[PDB]
Amino acid sequence: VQLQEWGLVKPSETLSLTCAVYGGSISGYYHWNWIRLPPGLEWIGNIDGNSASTNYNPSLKTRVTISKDTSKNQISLKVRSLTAADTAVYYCARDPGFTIFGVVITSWSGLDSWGQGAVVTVSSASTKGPSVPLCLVKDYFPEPVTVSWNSGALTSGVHTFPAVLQSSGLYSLSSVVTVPSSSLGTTYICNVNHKPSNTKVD
Amino acid sequence: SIPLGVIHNSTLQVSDVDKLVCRDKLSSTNQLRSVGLNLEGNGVATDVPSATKRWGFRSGVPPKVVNYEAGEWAENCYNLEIKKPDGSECLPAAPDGIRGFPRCRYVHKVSGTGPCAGDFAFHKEGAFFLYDRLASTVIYRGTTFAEGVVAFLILPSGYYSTTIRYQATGFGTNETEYLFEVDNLTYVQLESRFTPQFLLQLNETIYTNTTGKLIWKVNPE
Amino acid sequence: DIQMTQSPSSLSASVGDTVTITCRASQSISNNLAWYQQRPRRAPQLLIYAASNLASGVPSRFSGSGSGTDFTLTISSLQAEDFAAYYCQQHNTLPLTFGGGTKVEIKRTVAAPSVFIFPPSDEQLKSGTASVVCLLNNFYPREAKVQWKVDNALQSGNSQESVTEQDSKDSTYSLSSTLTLSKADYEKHKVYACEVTHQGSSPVTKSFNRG
Amino acid sequence: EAIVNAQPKCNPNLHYWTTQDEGAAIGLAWIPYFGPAAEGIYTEGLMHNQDGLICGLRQLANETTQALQLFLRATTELRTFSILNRKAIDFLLQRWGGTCHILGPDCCIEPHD
Ligand SMILES: *[C@@H]1O[C@H](CO)[C@@H](O[C@@H]2O[C@H](CO)[C@@H](O[C@@H]3O[C@H](CO[C@H]4O[C@H](CO[C@H]5O[C@H](CO)[C@@H](O)[C@H](O)[C@@H]5O)[C@@H](O)[C@H](O[C@H]5O[C@H](CO)[C@@H](O)[C@H](O)[C@@H]5O)[C@@H]4O)[C@@H](O)[C@H](O[C@H]4O[C@H](CO)[C@@H](O)[C@H](O)[C@@H]4O[C@H]4O[C@H](CO)[C@@H](O)[C@H](O)[C@@H]4O)[C@@H]3O)[C@H](O)[C@H]2NC(C)=O)[C@H](O)[C@H]1NC(C)=O
Ligand SMILES: *[C@@H]1O[C@H](CO)[C@@H](O)[C@H](O)[C@H]1NC(C)=O
Ligand SMILES: *[C@@H]1O[C@H](CO)[C@@H](O)[C@H](O)[C@H]1NC(C)=O
Repeated sequence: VQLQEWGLVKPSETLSLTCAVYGGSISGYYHWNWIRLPPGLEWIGNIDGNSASTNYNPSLKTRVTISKDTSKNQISLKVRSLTAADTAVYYCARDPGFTIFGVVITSWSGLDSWGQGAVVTVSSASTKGPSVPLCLVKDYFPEPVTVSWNSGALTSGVHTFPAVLQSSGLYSLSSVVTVPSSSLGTTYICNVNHKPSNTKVD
Repeated sequence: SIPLGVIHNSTLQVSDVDKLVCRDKLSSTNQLRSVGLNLEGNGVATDVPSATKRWGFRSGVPPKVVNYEAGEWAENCYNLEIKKPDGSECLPAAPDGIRGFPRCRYVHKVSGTGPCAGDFAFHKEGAFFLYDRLASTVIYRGTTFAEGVVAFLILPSGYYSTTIRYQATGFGTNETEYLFEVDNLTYVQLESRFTPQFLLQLNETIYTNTTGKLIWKVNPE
Repeated sequence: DIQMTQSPSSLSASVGDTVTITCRASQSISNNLAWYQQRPRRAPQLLIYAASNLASGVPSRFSGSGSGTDFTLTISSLQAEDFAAYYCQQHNTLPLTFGGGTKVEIKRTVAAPSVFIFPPSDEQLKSGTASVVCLLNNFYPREAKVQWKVDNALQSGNSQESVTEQDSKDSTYSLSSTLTLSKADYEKHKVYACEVTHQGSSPVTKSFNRG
Repeated sequence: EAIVNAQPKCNPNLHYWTTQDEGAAIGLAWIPYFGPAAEGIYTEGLMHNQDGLICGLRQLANETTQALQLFLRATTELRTFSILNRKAIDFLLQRWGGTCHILGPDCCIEPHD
């Protein structure tokens, strides 16, 4: 049913991103597309689940390759194009079209389910660990960062601010939550997980 | 007699012996398709206590089977292994060619005993028991099936499931006592207020050693 | 190849108003279109398919009609959770073309920014680079003016401003102005103030001594 | 004639399963010894409720059940398959059962030339 994605990438390198399809067989009458959105949406390519008919975008003639795998039920995408403008967020999603029990009226309908999300930063900068109280998470690279309060049990009132890139290149944000003044001192702790560097902070 | 549905460019319409026009064109038998749809899409009750209320035994009626080429993915299927209290079976063995329903998510494997005042078990509401591309009117012993109906149309580390074992007492009667068999020595009671995902969370904590058979009862909040 | 443009780029409306988004096409298209919604910090969702049908799990207030070259999406009785970017989509042609996502903004009565100040931490000052945080929460509109007063000195160039999007439930902004400097220029001063100039009585200033 | 969804609920999305009669995979894939098992012969698919089709479909099967049930009680075939081929021939008979001409609605000929 739902889709999850896996994925910094050095220049001229192949950004290997896989789109694993959970809760459903990958081999079917559906299509599978790749979508991205540069900061300030765009269709990348389409691969037919059945018969392996891969179709791409004119602007990406010799710069995109989409492969499928039925064993692991995943879909990989390699980007050898060192365009340096592809530093955006990517997504994968299916579109069942209008398939009346094999009879394919049109194989391009609304994309029903999408992926969880995957951020890519095409840049030449070594990945540096984060640094977390007030809790402010600053001096980290690359983005993004997931901050959870009380292991996710605290969601109301919490409002994390966007990440601003310092002059030193390292990003910096702030995460502050409003709690009753009577509860201050009676516990609380911010839980952070930086998957790019694989460094948990509590 | 039997109505067919010809899909016309947006949706379907019924046209049969009385209704025919030159606009429709059937150039090959591939356009004809018999579709088997599950009863889940109609909003019927899916738990074991209510599903068994729609089945009953009856003698003197010859069973009949019909083919359906394509079917819908079923979430809750049923597999009965009922035997009479003396020890004899109640349902007939699945004949050759008939196999369990292909796509199921929660296969409710009921294993109990009942009076079985009849030869075959039919559907009280008239729905069919869906099997592997075969829609029958009875229940076959130890054979996974799904309730549903059939139509006829004219057209222009992998994915798996999980079975659920049960222990019934007095199957097919107004007085029936169902039991969830989490383990051979640890079983819990059931009711219509239990969802398939809830039972999946039971083993998640039931942990399936001289306590013997233990009957349990849940009182959630 | 086939081009489609969604207009207007910017759009602001109050809760309860009816929004109308248009998406023209360069080439003719059949009754096959789609509309998508993408809330901030969330993956996109399917809102409409085939230009007329609602997706699974969509409230019955996203009305979409049109055919041929000009299509239209209508949101009756806009709500606060509808704050998102809405894009266009093509069908029955290649390549699959999108449109310029129309960013939706919500209108709310002027709110008072709850100003807070957080002096640096003992761990944040041990490395040698202390940082002060001045939080503004639940104010509308986003127009604000936050300045730092470090012992009467107007701090400039060393602050990092960051405004968030309108909250999905509160429909309001939140500003986090952070002043980052070295420990050398930090210990040389005692009081760290932060004044806020907002439309909604007088500039509020929050200070903090050595403590 | 149209169809009205009289069922209590309707699942607009129809996750279906069917067989690919032309899943060739030229080489050695169609051999029963080397082919799939009884479980991997299907190919799934999804059908959105476009223009009330899926809800209008779940009612057609609930209504076909009556006429289909009487048809099964009549025949003695333990397994009935000719139902599809029955309507296939009746369609030809309805249009070519007797004589024909371009004179009325019984026959379908349009010789404009
Ligand atoms: C095609 O689709 C239609 C539409 O769904 C199907 O119609 C259904 O046909 C069956 C056939 O038997 C009927 O069974 C009888 O149902 C009544 C209950 O009906 C009331 O409740 C309905 C459901 O509400 C509950 O259940 C659902 C799902 O489980 C839940 O979601 C709900 O929350 C509830 O818990 C409800 O739909 C009915 O609606 C009424 O109003 C609408 C219009 O608003 C009408 O269309 C309906 O027809 C109806 O008037 C209604 O509120 C049971 O009480 C019956 O039980 C006994 O009596 C039956 C009739 O005699 C008998 O057949 C049973 O065997 C049973 O016998 C009992 O009584 C006997 C004495 O009379 C005793 O001798 C015996 O021992 C026993 O005690 C029965 O189960 C459905 O009601 C009917 N539903 C509808 C909506 O029409 C149709 O079946 C489908 N076709 C096929 C082939 O599947
Ligand atoms: C759908 O049917 C209408 C009926 O007039 C027709 O005009 C239209 O072209 C059809 N759509 C197709 C054939 O794609
Ligand atoms: C049930 O839970 C136990 C945990 O003790 C586990 O060993 C077993 O595999 C589980 N079985 C199922 C069917 O979930």
